[PDB]
Amino acid sequence: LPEELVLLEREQIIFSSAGDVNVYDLQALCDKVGWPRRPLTKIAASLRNSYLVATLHSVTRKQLIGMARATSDHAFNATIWDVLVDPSYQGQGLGKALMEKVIRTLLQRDISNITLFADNKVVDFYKNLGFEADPQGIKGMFWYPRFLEHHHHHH
Repeated sequence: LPEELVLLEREQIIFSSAGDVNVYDLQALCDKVGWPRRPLTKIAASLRNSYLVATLHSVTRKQLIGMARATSDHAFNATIWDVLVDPSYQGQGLGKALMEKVIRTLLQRDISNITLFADNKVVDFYKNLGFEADPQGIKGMFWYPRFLEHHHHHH
């Protein structure tokens, strides 16, 4: 699996794990899925400290249409925090295609333990991709979590 590769040419859809995400493009994408804005420098900080930043662009000249972002200890563990596809391109299997490339990239980097936190409405989506909730009764826990109006997975 290389770093950049055409997923389909309907317009091209390009996958990359290079991590070149412009914070203003990302802000606009998060706007489309209803996220409250946050300091651009803290978004930039979260990006440079994310081991895997994977993008989908529409190339007709580039437009960011999807992103997956994971932290990792670069050795054993990764957590995929955000998976976002532009609502204009949802229903086309792009979230699934992005996730397959994300998983393959992490395995190629020899990351063995790949995790995520799925809101109730995408649990089945990730189950179909091979994710398993609560293996052996292990629980994902949060320290005093706030109520979340917004979701981190859009496909």
